[PDB]
Amino acid sequence: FRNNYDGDTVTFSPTGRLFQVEYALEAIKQGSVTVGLRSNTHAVLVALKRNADELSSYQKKIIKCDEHMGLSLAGLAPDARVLSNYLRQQCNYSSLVFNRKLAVERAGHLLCDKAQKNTQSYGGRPYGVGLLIIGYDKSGAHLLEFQPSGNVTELYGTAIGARSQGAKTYLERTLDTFIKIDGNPDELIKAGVEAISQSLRDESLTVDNLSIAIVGKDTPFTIYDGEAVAKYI
Amino acid sequence: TTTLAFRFQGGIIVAVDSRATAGNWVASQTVKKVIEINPFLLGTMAGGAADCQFWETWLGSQCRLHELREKERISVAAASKILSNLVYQYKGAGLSMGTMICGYTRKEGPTIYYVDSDGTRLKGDIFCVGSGQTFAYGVLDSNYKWDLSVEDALYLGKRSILAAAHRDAYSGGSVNLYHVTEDGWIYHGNHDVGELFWKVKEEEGSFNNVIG
Amino acid sequence: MTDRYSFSLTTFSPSGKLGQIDYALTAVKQGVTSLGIKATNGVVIATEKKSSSPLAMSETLSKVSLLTPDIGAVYSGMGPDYRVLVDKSRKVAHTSYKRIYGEYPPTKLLVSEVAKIMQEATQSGGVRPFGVSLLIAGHDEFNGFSLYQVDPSGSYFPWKATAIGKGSVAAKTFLEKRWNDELELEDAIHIALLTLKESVEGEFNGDTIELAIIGDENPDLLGYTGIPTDKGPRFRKLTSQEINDRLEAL
Amino acid sequence: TIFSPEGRLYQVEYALESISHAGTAIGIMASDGIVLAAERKVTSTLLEQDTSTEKLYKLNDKIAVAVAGLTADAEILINTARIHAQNYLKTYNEDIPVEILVRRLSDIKQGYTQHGGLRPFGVSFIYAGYDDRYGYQLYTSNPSGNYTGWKAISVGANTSAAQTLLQMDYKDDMKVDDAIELALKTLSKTTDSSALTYDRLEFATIRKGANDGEVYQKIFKPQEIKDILVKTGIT
Amino acid sequence: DRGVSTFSPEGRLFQVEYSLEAIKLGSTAIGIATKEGVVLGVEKRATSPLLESDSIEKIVEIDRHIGCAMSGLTADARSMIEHARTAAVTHNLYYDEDINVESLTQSVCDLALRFMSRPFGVALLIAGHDADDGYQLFHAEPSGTFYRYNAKAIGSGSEGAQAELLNEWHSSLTLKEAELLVLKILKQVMEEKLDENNAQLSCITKQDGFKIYDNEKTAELIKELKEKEAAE
Amino acid sequence: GYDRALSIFSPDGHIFQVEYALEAVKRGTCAVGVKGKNCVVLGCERRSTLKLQDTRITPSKVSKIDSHVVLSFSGLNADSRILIEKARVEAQSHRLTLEDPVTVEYLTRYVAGVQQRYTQSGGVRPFGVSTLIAGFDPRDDEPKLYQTEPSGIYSSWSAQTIGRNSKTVREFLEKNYDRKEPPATVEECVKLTVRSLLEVVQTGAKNIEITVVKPDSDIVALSSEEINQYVTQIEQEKQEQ
Amino acid sequence: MDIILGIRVQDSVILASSKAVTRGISVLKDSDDKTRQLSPHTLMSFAGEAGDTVQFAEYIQANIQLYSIREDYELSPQAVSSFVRQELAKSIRSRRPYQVNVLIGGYDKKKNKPELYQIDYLGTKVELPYGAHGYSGFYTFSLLDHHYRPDMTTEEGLDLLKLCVQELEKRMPMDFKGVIVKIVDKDGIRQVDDFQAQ
Amino acid sequence: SVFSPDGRNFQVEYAVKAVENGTTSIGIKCNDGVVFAVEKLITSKLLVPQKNVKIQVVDRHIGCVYSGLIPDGRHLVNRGREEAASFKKLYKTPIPIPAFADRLGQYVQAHTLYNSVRPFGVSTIFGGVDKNGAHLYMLEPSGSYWGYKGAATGKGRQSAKAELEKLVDHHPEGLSAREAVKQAAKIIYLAHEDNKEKDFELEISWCSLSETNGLHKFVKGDLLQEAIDFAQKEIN
Ligand SMILES: Cc1ccc(CNC(=O)[C@H](CCc2ccccc2)NC(=O)[C@H](Cc2nc(C(C)(C)C)no2)NC(=O)c2cc(C)on2)cc1
Repeated sequence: FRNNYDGDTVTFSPTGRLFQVEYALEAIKQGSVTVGLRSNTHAVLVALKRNADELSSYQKKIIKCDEHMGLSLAGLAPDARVLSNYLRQQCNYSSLVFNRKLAVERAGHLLCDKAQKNTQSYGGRPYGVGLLIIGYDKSGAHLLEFQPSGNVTELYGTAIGARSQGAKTYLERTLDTFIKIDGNPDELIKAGVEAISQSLRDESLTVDNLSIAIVGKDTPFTIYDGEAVAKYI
Repeated sequence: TTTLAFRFQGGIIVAVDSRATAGNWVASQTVKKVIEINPFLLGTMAGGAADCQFWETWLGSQCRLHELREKERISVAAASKILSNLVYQYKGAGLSMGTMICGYTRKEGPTIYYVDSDGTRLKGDIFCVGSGQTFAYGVLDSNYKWDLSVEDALYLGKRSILAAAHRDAYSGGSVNLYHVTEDGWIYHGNHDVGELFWKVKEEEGSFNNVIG
Repeated sequence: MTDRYSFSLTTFSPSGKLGQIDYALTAVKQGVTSLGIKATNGVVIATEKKSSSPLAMSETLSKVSLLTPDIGAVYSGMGPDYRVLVDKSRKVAHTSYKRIYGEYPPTKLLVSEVAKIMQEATQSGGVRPFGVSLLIAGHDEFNGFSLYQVDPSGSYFPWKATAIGKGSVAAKTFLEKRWNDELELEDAIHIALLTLKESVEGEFNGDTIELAIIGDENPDLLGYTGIPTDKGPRFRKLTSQEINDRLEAL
Repeated sequence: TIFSPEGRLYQVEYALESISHAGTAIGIMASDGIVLAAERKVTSTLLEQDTSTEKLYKLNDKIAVAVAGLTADAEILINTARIHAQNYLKTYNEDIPVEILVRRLSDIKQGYTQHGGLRPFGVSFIYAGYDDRYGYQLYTSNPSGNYTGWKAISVGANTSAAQTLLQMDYKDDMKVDDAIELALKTLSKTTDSSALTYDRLEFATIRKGANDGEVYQKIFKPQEIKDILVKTGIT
Repeated sequence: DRGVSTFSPEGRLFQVEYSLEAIKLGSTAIGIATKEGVVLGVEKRATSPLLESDSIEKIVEIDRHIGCAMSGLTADARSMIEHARTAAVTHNLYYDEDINVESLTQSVCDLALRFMSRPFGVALLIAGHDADDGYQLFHAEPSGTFYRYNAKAIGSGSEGAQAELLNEWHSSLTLKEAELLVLKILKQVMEEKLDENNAQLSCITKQDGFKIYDNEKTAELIKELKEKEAAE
Repeated sequence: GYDRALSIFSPDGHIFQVEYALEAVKRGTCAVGVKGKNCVVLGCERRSTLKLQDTRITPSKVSKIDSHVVLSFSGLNADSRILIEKARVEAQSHRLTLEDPVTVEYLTRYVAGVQQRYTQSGGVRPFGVSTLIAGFDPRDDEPKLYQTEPSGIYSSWSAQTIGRNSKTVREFLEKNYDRKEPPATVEECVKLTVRSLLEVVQTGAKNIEITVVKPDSDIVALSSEEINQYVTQIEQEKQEQ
Repeated sequence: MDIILGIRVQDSVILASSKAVTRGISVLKDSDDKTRQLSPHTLMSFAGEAGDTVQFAEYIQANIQLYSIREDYELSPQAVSSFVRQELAKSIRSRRPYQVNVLIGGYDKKKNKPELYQIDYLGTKVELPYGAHGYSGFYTFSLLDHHYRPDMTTEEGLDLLKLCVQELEKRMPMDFKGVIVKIVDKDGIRQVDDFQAQ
Repeated sequence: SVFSPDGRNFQVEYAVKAVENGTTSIGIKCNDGVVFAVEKLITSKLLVPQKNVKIQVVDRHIGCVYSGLIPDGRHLVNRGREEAASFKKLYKTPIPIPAFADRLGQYVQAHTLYNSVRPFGVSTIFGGVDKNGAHLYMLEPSGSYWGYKGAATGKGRQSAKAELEKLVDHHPEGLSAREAVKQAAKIIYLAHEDNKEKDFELEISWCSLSETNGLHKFVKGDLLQEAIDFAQKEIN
């Protein structure tokens, strides 16, 4: 029943499940926590980075994709590189060919379709990473959740990774507050910082621990690490 | 363009002009026609400005790669043959270049190879290359002695470029002088023909074809 | 899409057997019996037309096939495998021989070529051996009349007389008894009809028997006159009427 | 084409196992020629012997092979060896040296050993040939792609038995006619039939062609084997 | 036993995890990153006294400003080094400047992803200097992941080595102190007595680039370590 | 398009196909090499399944790669022909483009490289071969001896042995070979080689073969008789109570 | 046109090749060796289009050396010349043919005969007592038709070439800067490195 | 590429299970068009309303909705779109619905032929108005499809099918587009009965000759509220 049905991605179980895809989904739960939330003027990413040792770096988890778009990762980091790179290209192609900034919604559809192929072709493997995508386009601010199954959903806020349920619970209740933080970046960031906290048995989030990225109406996508984030602890 | 390189008692002299043209338009007078490949290897450029600059800059990349792979400076023979083999791949597609690869190694001593876009590769003591080559040869060939002092060989090269700068419409600007020993190349300066001609005329008493 | 089985499906077992070739031979054994007899002025190949229901039209199924005007084939085992081999063999007689030399191939060489196609399915990726044995009978100016058997492995060998399929053991014995190196063609036809009476359960007439010869040149089967330097095909399917006439005086 | 924990090649070992059930072939090399003898697998009266060839194949004019294994697998290898010989001749205007042709066939065999996931050929060869570098030569190749050179050798069924006997009766200064005798005598004692008859043998010689200075390939006809069986005392 | 890029129920890649095991069996490599330079040391580990020790190349130059130590199935490192060198020289060709250490590492890790039938059996410590970010140390796993470290150790002795690196490292280590520490920590974890033949040191400075220390300069520091640790 | 991965990792971090390739090496006949002050000597052994062999035409175990470099192997003979061909093709290719013959280190690196590639490509098995590669760099006098194995690792050796019972002979060499004093004569360097092989082979008759390499492409094989002169000198004289 | 001459005497083969390399209006070199040793008893001389000339010679050289090392055996002159011919005959129909003409001079040790093969860029092969490529043939063929004898010694063959060169210095339009001479006999290949002022 | 001993394809069969496991979706044919509707599970309060569009257009005249693995559905529509483009390019006219059905048919069916591909884990309901009428189709993971008066797939398929059966029987004269929109809202509400652990959003689209000129359009604003209201009415 769970026997010869997790051999490859090209096999259905008798229940109708795709175990390889389910297992790839499991790499996310094991990944470090990240949060996303938006109002009507800005969208924000907050990613708690993880270190290997006390001597190591806190591996960067936020990747810029264009001037109006970017993402945070939880799972296999190499897989975030493959996909965000593909997203950089699709953004780029949109700019060159059409003089058009690519719509966040289209970015979602494109990522979905790329992940899908790997859930169906033999000798390939599903992507082992979840992604939070923020952007500002012609219809305003946006947050998207990418699941390696190929499922993408647009949200006001969310969180993925280790103990993500804590932050997602907090956000489900803080909803009507943060959605109204328009034209005030610093409070929306703060609301992101306080959201990520409900997911730490770990500890105090510190200077090299924290990563913030923001995009908005007259603000292009920018990542803040260390010195710049000190004012948010 | 006029470029030359000769071997002698005290190593190798390499001298080149610095003029670029398009048809009869003098495009530049300050172009660098010698490429420093490593402290022991030089390349000279004549023909198409891009062809030469591109492929010789590339030649430097391939020579550095040999250092890392074999933990050893590339031989002049093998550096020239990389250029020569590349250029041969392209034969017929209309690349235009005539170059000299010059340098010292412990195995070879001082060496000069002439390489052109026809695929020709020659080892030799004396080469002049470019539209001005014949003017250079004439001065150089009739004053060349193996026993020249470093000082005199430096001057001979310089003077031979002057010769060709003067008579060749497609040569001029300045002279760039190099000397190559066991210790590697040493740059012996830039020399504006504007100034050099008059100085040489007065001091040598030559160029009596010239008014004033 | 794409072929994703790029390895051999016929491999060696620790005993040195090649399983799939053995099993293909087992398939041949189930096959309806077929035979060939080589005479001094001809060759005969014959089989039973095992009908499936009397509603099927027996004449519309080719069990004995013309390969070249001088070469015929018959089989035992899987009919659909035979049919595609006949097509590829006809084509290769052209691409590999007639388009090069301007004349049809000698029997041993066409046989060599079928042998090649069958061997290939013994070793190529993602395929199973053909489930047939063929009997090829023919003539050429330099070797005269010949008869060969080709097996699933691509092995071939020449026979004076033989049979393959269901009742092969019984029939090989029967022919061994009756074969001499001085048989006329009509003698060999007669012996073929006798040997084939054993195999068969039900009716035994010209509409249940497929029989063809490789004999003399048939000028009236050429389709044109005027080039006296060919008299035509040596291959000749016997009609239902011709089989019965030999069965009355049997 | 994978390794066992022991360091042997499964499909190869099993292929050699396959060959051990095949009609025996012997090659014996004299001072002035090579003998090729081979035994046909449990045959019939109705099997045509006249126009039959299954174990002895001409490769060019200077080189023949004896086959032990899958007849059809050998047909493939013979054809591409024939082609290689013609490629060599076309390129150089000289007949191919025996060793070179042997090396090429062996290298083909080795391929199937190492890449592609296809099964090896179930075939062993004895090569008899002549070239002007090394004179008469006898080589052997098997599905591992391995080749070695021999004074006398056998392949297929009963090689242990046959190998013992050849060592017992072979001596360097042999003549061709003695080698013919030795070949037939060795097959007489290693057969599985009651006795050895003419319709169960293939026979070939590579001689110096009486008086000429030129190399001759002879593949013995039925009646010729029958005769050479009489002289030796096997009738 | 089913596939090469297969996921475990715990969401890890089987083959990537097993390659990590191979690295654990490798000779020890240690790197320390300071403000005066970056040091790389290795354990030669000759499988026999007849092996000529100085033919063991487990520290290799990539570009004048970038060096690298390996550990694991060192044969697999050949094409990574080659690719690393091509990337650094190509960058200089296209841009007339030194490649950034992080970019060089990212490129090697890109190569690592391309499984090629299997992952690499080797991990790399990549060290160098660039104008932007100064002296840097990188650990590059065959997963395609890489990590920046102030100090790191890889190979069989790495668990104990890392612990010792945890105590001994601070943001004010001089290069000569850092050399001594690499030597010390190697002496502890090596299954043999540390001398100039079974251990190799190297560093990169902004000014002098990447230099492998020859056996003579190493032997001196070994002698200087034996003494620094006698008095204390 | 068959690219099914054969060389994969196991849970303990071993590539079993590479491992079993080593097993095939240790199955193969023994080969040894030892370097002198001005020379390097390569020595082999022969098996005894049959001895009605023709030795003129049977592939010798020491192969010339270029005129100054030789390769001997333990393991699968068919595999080694493929590594030798490629090494020969490379040697000519290096002369053609670099206008110099290969260094021994370079040719070694190339061969080790080819072995490595076969440990990580789909639908290929590693080489069941480990090699000793010996000679002199062009215009150089310092002798060179290198070893490669199915994994692609390579290294240089004062002396080394490979194949069946190499454990035994490496024992002998480790006590006898002095780093201080390499066998300064060609002669006494052939001495240490035949001694080391005697532990494994039996009588040094039609089984032990030897090859000597001196600088400037000076490479001589030996004859049975010239070998017998070494077999004799040690047995009788090193028999003393 | 560069000068490529070959004369086959009784015990050896002699090749003479012009030393000049001229591009345009300049003689760039007066000491060029237009020859590659193919094996210890086989020598090839070449003339034709600028780059093609050496690239071809050295590709032929690489292939012959490879064969030698693989077989520990030297190919015959007849064999080498067939290899070369087929290579040229392939080249003539490719996207960009090699424009090179060759003389192959070898001593066959099996036969103990010396041999001279003339092959042009089209792949036209012929064995001759003497040969030449380019314009130079228009003077030497007739000269040698008169002065050549099949049983000449190597010293006699060198006097025959001296005539050939002197004739080419009297009547050819261009200064080919003298010839390098090389002999292929039973003892291999050597250079008469003193032909110019002698 | 594996038949089980009963003649079925066990991989297709497991694909069906995955569909049965999905959100419920429907299509209703009317007298001059087709209406489509789907149940959108509200996983969380954080989902942006009206913003995770499940229904997809093909060309300008064809609606597609599906149940099962949503990525599998999107892949299918992408292919449908190329198959539409390719048809228009060659033949000028927009692709007739029966023709578009076979294009998806053969493609889906192809993914049941080879051992290196898995079948699709969706059933798709699609249709629109072409030159001679409205057409409704449903296509199962095997590539089996037929025309329908009414169609349902997903977790609540049985309850939805029963409702559809009632309409067919009680409207032999034909239903109106305006009406079918309300009825579809009712049916999705009824069908939500078999999936009620989550809150849901309703999404409807239609292609009517007289209400949209035979183009596919979404049902928004006024008409969407009237449909929700009508469905809320017949549940209280
Ligand atoms: C670094 C360096 C600079 C300059 C030289 C000397 N060559 C030169 O100066 C050659 C001489 C003409 C020539 C000869 C043979 C082949 C092609 C072209 N000139 C050159 O390559 C010119 C340079 C140039 N062109 C221009 C303008 C923008 C066309 C006005 N300004 O400078 N480009 C070209 O002739 C050229 C034309 C086209 C098309 O692409 N390149 C050597 C080496």
